[PDB]
Amino acid sequence: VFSKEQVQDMYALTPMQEGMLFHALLDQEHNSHLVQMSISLQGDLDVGLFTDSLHVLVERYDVFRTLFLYEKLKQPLQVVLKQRPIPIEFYDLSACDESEKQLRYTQYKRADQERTFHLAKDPLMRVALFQMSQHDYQVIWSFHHILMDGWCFSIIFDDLLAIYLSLQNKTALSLEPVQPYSRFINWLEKQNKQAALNYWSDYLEAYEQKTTLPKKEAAFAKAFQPTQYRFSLNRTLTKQLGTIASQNQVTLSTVIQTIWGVLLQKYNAAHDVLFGSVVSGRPTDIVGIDKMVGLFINTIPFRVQAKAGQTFSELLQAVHKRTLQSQPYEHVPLYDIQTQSVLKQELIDHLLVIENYPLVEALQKKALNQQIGFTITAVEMFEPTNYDLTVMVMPKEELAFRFDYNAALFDEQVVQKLAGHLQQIADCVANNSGVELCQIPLLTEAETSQLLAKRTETAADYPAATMHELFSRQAEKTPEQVAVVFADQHLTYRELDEKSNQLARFLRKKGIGTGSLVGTLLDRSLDMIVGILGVLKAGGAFVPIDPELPAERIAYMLTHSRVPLVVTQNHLRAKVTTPTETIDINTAVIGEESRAPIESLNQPHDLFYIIYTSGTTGQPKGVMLEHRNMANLMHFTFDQTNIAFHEKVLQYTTCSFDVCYQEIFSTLLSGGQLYLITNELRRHVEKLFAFIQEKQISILSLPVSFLKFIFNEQDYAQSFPRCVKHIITAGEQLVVTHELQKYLRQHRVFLHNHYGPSETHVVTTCTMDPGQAIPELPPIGKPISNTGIYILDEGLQLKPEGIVGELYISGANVGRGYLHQPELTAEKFLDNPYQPGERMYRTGDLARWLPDGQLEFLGRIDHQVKIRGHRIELGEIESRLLNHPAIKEAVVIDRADETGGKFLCAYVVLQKALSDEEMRAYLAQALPEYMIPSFFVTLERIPVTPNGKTDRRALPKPEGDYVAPTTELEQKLVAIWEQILGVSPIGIQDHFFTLGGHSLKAIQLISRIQKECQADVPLRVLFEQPTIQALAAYVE
Amino acid sequence: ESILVSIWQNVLGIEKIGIRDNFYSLGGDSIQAIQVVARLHSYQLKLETKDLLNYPTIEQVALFVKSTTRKSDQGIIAGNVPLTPIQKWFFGKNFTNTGHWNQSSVLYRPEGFDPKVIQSVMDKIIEHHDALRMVYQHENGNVVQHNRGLGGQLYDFFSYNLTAQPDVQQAIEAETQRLHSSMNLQEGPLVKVALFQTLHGDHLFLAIHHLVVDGISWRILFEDLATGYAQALAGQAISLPEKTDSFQSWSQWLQEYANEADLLSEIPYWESLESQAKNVSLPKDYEVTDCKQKSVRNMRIRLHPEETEQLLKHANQAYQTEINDLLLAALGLAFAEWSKLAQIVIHLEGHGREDIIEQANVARTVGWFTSQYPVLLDLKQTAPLSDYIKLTKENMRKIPRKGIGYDILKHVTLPENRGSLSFRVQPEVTFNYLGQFDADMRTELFTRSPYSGGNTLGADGKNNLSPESEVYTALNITGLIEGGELVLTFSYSSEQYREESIQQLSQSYQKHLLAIIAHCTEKKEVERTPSDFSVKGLQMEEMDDIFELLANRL
Ligand SMILES: *P(=O)(O)OCC(C)(C)[C@@H](O)C(=O)NCCNC(=O)Cc1ccc(C2=C3CC[C@@H](OC(=O)NCCNC(=O)CCNC(=O)[C@H](O)C(C)(C)COP(*)(=O)O)CCC[C@H]3C(C)=NN2)cc1
Ligand SMILES: Nc1ncnc2c1ncn2[C@@H]1O[C@H](COP(=O)(O)O)[C@@H](O)[C@H]1O
Repeated sequence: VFSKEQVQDMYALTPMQEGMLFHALLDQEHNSHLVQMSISLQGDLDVGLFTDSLHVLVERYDVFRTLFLYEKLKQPLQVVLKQRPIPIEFYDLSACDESEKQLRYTQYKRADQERTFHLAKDPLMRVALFQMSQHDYQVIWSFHHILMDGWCFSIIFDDLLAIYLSLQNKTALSLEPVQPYSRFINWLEKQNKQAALNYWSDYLEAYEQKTTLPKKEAAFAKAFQPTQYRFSLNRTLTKQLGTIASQNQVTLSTVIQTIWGVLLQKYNAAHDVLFGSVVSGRPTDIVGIDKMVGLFINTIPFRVQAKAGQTFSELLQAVHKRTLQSQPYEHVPLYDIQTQSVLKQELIDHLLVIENYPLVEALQKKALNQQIGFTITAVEMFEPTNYDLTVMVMPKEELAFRFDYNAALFDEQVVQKLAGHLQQIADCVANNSGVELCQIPLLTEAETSQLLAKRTETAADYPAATMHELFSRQAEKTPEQVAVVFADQHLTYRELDEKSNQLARFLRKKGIGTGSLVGTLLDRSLDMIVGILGVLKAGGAFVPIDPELPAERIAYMLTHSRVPLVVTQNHLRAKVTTPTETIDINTAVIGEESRAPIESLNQPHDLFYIIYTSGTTGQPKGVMLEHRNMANLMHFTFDQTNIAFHEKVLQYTTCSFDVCYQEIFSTLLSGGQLYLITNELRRHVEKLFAFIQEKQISILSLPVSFLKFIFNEQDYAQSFPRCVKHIITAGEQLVVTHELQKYLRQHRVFLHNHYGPSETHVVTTCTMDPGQAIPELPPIGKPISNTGIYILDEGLQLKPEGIVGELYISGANVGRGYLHQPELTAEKFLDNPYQPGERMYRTGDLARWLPDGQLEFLGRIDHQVKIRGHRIELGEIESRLLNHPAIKEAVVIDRADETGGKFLCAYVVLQKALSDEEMRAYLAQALPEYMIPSFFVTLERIPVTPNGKTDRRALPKPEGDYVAPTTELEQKLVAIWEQILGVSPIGIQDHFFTLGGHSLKAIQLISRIQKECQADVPLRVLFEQPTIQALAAYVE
Repeated sequence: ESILVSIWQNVLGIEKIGIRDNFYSLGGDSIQAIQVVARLHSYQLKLETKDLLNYPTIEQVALFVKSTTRKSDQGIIAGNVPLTPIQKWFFGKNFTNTGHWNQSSVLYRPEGFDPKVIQSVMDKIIEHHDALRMVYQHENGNVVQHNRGLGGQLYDFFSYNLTAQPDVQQAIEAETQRLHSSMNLQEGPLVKVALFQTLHGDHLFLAIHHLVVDGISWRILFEDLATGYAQALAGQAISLPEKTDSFQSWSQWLQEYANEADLLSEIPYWESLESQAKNVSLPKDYEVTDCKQKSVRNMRIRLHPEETEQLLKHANQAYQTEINDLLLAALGLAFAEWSKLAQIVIHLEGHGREDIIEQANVARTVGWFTSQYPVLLDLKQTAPLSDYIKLTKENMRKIPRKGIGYDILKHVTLPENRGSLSFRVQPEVTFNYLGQFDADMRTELFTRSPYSGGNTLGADGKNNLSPESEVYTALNITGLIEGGELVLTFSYSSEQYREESIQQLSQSYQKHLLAIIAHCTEKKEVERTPSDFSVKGLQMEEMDDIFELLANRL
């Protein structure tokens, strides 16, 4: 029975015991919180004196007689009892079968690892002795994490052996007074809390984007399965890292931490990465703290940030200084430091731990120092472990690493590769201290050669003839067939050839040719295809212009092109205000030119085709293809596409955009028939689909906005043509709606998705979908014949599969450069660094290799949103909006306030009016609150360029969060919330951590609840549903 | 420094470490630094490893090496001494004839007390302890203290032979009464000494102006006098213990401390006191507003030796009180019966020296450190004696730093800092409990003169305050233990209270003190109260919750 006499003391919990009490209260899938030192002793051991010495050890240390009381208190307490013996079970197995003994022992030992301590009701140690022979004993000694840092066991076992020796030799205890843990508590209360929180809020200040490592899978279940991998660096590489450290004025722990820093950088995009570092937390200010038994070990954020020009030595200095500046404050609990950060939680998700002295070895050396009758012959330890990953490092003779990781979340190949990269970094750093962080490669030869093989595979041999020579060699095959039809008028291939020969013979009289270029401001007509092919046969490059362009833009394009000659219809002659010769394509003299084939007089290597892009330059700039570039595409398109040959293709893309010519040459050189359609008819879907179905068009090509939106125009989408077999699309991150899903699934149309900068060609990768199954965000697929594709970092270094980087494109598709403003060209176009002799174009796109060998697109490098610590795929929010039955067409953009603070917003067009919440809930079904748009704008129409891309410029500026009503019903929790949080009135649907709560105040909350009412609710509830309404499931 | 080089050598293992080689370049870490510092402190040098790491070169860290113990300045010191709070109180109280406000004792030595020996001892005493040299100049009509050097005239000395008079006691009484009038505070010795010869042995009179001495300072002065006389009788060089931090530096550090925000953190407590003390009052038998010391009378009450031993040994344990807590709770009950007031305020003299400046050691420092603070005793709930003693126990523990702060705020903190503090509650009543007399009779080499006269250290001393000085406190209550008995002294002014009312008050005290000693000795258990446990702000409403939860859990 209890009596008040028995309590020695009470205390408030120290921050570490506060954190570990929270942790122990959180989990119940296991409560493995434990350590199980398992020590093998041979020789002679008086179990009676061992028992006595354990009882004297528990009497000596107040921390072993501590119990933690929290059930109803304002604040957790340590209560220390004056007397509290620990269990000492003893099992003499010396009379048991060697076959039984090891089994019985193992069964017990594994059962003990399951026997959870109750932090109040039970003593927080156990000991068990198994006597296995006349001279063989095995000890199991489980204890709770909350009692002490596991390494403290080296002290406790030393005291225990000293006591045992004193009892065996009947000699007075020599032990010094216990350095009482209350001495540290006093120092923690002496220290100024706010000065340290005001330092850690500064340390984390600019932390824009969270660190990651490539987690295999989402948390579909808590299938946690503790797993390990381990490796070590060679003798020489380790002492080389020691030489680097001792030359740079930093610890070896700093070199190891910087190597892991650079690794996390290269594995992310970032120049600024943060991970957990575990520090002893013992403030050197305390007298005798290196003998103080208790709980000190602390987790601090560790941040490595680099400038682009920074040498590794210059990162060493900076991370060293940042470590010294942190040392005064490393006692602050991470639960408060997290509250100082815009990442209010999940600031850290893996640890790097450095331990110069493991407990084994250190313990395994001890009893060798005393003459007692037994020798400790082996030792083991066990520690259930928190994080999904933890990199232990032991600076042994050979610098040894171990990745404790949850193999439910990291594939073994991921970790194996990660250790390969971690050794390759370490070797690069170790050879030159002064290499730039950009110039350190992660990849071993086995990965380098495997990635480069994707250029050498899918090489192909082609005749590489000129594009009009390919037409001529096709036209001789079936000249009598109808090649092109426009309105209700058509040309045969023969007539197209003859008219092109005539026009080319005429145009050569103007001096057009290899040294020359021709402007083709022609509106859509049969004359347009004849015009193009004739200018091609004239051997100069053709420069098309959309009549619908601004006249100022037309005149700019003409004058910047230095074009001498422009081909137009009569009415367009007023458009050419420039001092340039203007040719009527109808001029009857062309009828007098010799209609037989004109000779081929320019070669496949030469310039071919130029169009003007948008960009960051206020001037549009002209990108120019060589004939070899299109010829290379044609042979691939024939060899490796499911597009049928003798087929009817709808031309759609306007001549200002290269997919127009993907239509034209792919149709003609496949011998198909071009169905042209009048300019404005692109505006009349009710007429487009009528034409397509009534003309029974078999092949179409559609901009990405047409796929997103027009298939949600229910009246017309339910009337969509079904004669089509194949669709081509390019230009924007492709999205397939639930409607487009249902249509493709029913009609089994083959959809082809193509990608390319246009500066090579808008096809240089592709994928195609049989309509059997379709991802919501399809990949951009495989590279194509004689195209090399590389994901590089800013150093032009390859980077491993599954990692994002700059999508460099190489091979026969790479254009010559820019027609004018050629000074930009050397920035974008360069030789393939890994293989001179191929041109390469620096696309502004990020991409990632998928393990299956498809290529993933991640949008422009300029638009990596990284809202409030998190990256966001705007296509996911677009997918969710476009799959809402009420939404026909929608866009999402990173807007910003007039201070420059970025925010998400959505621009939406709907079949009905609905409230903001009637879509916001539809997002909250699936999207985290970092990636639901802050505002929704309703529009009549999304702005599109005639190329079909959405335009960020024409959408209106926004006008005018978690905020919630005080829909009170019972204030009881609100009063509890208000009294604990203090900072604000509390909304009934409001979020405890958004209100500024944190892990420990949650236990203060629940402990208040379970006294202010006869109520209880498991702590996980407040993390599953961090709201007052969450407890509606628990009030009754 | 060579020692630090030697530690680096025999900790980092590398030999021949240069004078400015780098700790991290030599392979140090968070552990080699600990090994250096632990090793280094064996030479009594201290160095926080924060400095060893941050200044990782021998030439740069040596600038942060310190001695583990400061050597307090044992030299001769002089000059301006700022008033301490109790000195400022004294000058602000502005007595008539301030040159006669003293403490004293009469020593006796059977075998004689030869003048030259005791003179040489007092000489060394005043050379050693500096504060006994001060003078108080009244410059510009303010006051400033000058600590004099050894410029001669350390103390006045007189010698007499009383054998010509049979009534030696009357002669020595009248002569010591004479000497008390002679403190030239502006210019002269503040220590007066007289030796009276008699056939039965020599008697030695010491008198010292109270501005420079204190009871602890008397214990020091006596045991130093004993060891000095032992040296003089042995003929060895008179050589007193190492001088602790001199009063000048205490005054300086106090003036510096008086403006720290640390002290101001106490300000809401003393405000919460004064804002409740506003209507505190004490009745008088006659309406009068000043008295002279000749009007004061005192009376004594005693407990028996058995009850005194019970109070000293057994009455504490039942509540973990200390002696002061019981005497003061009894004083509360006494006033609760006698005055029938709802509340009363009592002023207590702490010994000062409250470790306020960590580098300050005053264990051997002569001065007037007596620190005065008010306390409010609650009298509303006297019925459960089990709880009244608990309540009084806890209030005595809520006082910060045992009350040294309050008179700094009244006298030394710069008046913008000291907030709303009104300082206009005055010591109508004061209580103090001395130890045993053993500070006087501390040693056998000499003892208290049987002709002690009116010259005691305590407030029962007749001669040491000038008869014309104003009575600054109406009730002065002091306890002491002598003859194995507790003696309580009540001092009152005959013009403010009449004899019957103090006989009432003193019996209503003895009654409740014996009631408390019985009650707390009979209680055989032990109880404890929130101040025992080391939980900040724990309360009766909470400690008995925790002891309920443990009783339910186990
Ligand atoms: P110099 O730098 O050499 O150091 C000086 C010396 C003298 C060497 C001194 O340090 C020493 O004697 N050495 C001690 C041992 N070696 C060291 O140097 C330090 C060290 C300690 C421990 C290990 C090993 C660890 C790490 C310890 C544990 O780490 C861990 O995962 N933390 C405990 C889990 N508890 C938590 O909940 C985490 C902290 N709380 C939080 O903030 C949580 O995020 C909350 C609770 C959720 C916050 O709530 P809400 O607000 O979010 C256990 C992991 C692994 C062990 C093991 C098994 N090996 N060693 C190594 C070195
Ligand atoms: N099919 C596509 N999917 C994703 N992005 C594309 C696609 N086509 C072009 N782009 C991107 O749009 C830009 C080039 O546009 P354009 O040159 O007008 O085709 C580059 O950022 C390309 O990565």
